[PDB]
Amino acid sequence: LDKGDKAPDFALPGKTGVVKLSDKTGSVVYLDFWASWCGPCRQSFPWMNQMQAKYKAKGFQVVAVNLDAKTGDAMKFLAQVPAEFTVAFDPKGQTPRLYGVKGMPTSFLIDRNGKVLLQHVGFRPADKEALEQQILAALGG
Amino acid sequence: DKGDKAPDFALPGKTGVVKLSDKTGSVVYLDFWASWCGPCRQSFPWMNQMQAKYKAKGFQVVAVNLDAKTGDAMKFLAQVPAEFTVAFDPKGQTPRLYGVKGMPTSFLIDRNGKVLLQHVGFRPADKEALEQQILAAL
Amino acid sequence: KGDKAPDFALPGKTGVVKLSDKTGSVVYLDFWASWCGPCRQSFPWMNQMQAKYKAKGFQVVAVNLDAKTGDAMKFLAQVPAEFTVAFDPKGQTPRLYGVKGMPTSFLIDRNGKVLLQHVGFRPADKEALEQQILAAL
Amino acid sequence: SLDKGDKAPDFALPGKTGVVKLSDKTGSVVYLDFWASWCGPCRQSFPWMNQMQAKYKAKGFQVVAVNLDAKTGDAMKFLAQVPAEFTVAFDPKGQTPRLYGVKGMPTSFLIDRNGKVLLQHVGFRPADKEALEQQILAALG
Repeated sequence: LDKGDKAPDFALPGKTGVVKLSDKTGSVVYLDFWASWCGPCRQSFPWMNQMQAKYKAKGFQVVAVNLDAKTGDAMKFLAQVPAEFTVAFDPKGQTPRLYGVKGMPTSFLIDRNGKVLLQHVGFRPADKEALEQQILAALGG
Repeated sequence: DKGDKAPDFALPGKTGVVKLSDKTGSVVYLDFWASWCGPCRQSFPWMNQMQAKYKAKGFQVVAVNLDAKTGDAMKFLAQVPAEFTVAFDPKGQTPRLYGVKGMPTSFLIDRNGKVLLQHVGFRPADKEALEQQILAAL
Repeated sequence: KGDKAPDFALPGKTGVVKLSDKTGSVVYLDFWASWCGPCRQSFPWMNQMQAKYKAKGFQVVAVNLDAKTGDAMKFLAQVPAEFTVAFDPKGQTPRLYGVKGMPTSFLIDRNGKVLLQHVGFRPADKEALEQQILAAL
Repeated sequence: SLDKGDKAPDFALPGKTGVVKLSDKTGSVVYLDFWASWCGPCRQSFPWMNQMQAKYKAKGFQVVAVNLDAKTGDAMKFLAQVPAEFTVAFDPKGQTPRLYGVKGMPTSFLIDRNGKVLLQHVGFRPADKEALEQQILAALG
């Protein structure tokens, strides 16, 4: 996918029911691909929680697609780590291929129209400032 | 899980394609590591000693990197020498296959390609234990 | 020209790279290396091309031939490459393709046969090459 | 994959004059090079190998350069413009480099008088010349 292309839609199981990218149309979406064994994911979660609470009123949603072989293991992770945003489970790892994911983690910022604005590989504290800047811009400043 | 068949894989290596199936007949210490994983700073020099010490008897270390950015992996290898086979799996295909739930994680595999153990983490106290497991496998 | 380009399975930056997967698309197979000066030019150019004709089915495959990948990474870390990259330190593919010089590029057609074998890279090549590319599209 | 101390695999390859066998060099310290006409660094390594050969031949030193060009004819073209005052062998099938665990082009080996590997050197750059000659000098006593 290139900036501007439409983010492929999907329907994945959630903790509550089903999670569909399409249902998030209208809101800037921070789509994240993570797994419980990925150390950087332990740092990105507190931050994603921060962004979600800070920008949810402006029509912003974090959608975190988990890629653990067993959702049970991800549930363990979530039992210890707060995730105050939508979480989807893709045990077969079907969506990351659709998105051309090439690293773990990898996140995508999708605009209110459902088009890709950016693809971010990996996560380190130094990524927070630039990423929030991108979020803020997509929300209509 | 001790006894299952270790999933096969084909990952890019530093000088070709790395396949677990190419190590059949040898004891294999399969390691999952990453630059962002601190314990790997200790595991590597140790894996270098083990690989050298038991190579003659049919022992082979295969260290699968899980860095999202290879640049970070190379940076790490530039500092921490790895005198053993290294493979790259940024997409996380193999850790998903092996059910990796923590880091680092290693698997000791017998000559018949079957799991002998799964070891999560790495601390000085693990070295003797693991080396005994290696010795036992040989 | 018209022969048929030999396939291969080389390690990539994020998986295995196989010329066979680029079927149906025009392929600009390029053999480069960090020690190859003309490559610092061919790259920015290949980026422009890949972007410009990718919509019409243009695919650039740059096979690196550095003996030390560290050297290749060092290069790619300075000279961004918006296209598929493969590494062949052992130099297996250049042997299959009879590479006689560097840099050397092979423009291939959707039928993966070979339309062109180009050696070297100088500013005066870009035009003709882009032309040969456009013609292939 | 050879280790220092391991016996260097023998071979019999065609040469310009006749056949070339590593075993005919037993007793001499050998600098075994794996090169090809398309490999840039080889244009720098050849003048240096010519220098080492002239400087140490009297001590029982020999450079053996196994060519890996697809067609020996192309190698012959290279040799027509680049002096090679040492033994040259041609391995168009590329059988020997695999036997030696060659992982880069070029790659060279220093072999002691007993036919055992002293070192494996990958690539070639002017910065390599000094350390390489020190190794050669040592092997020659």
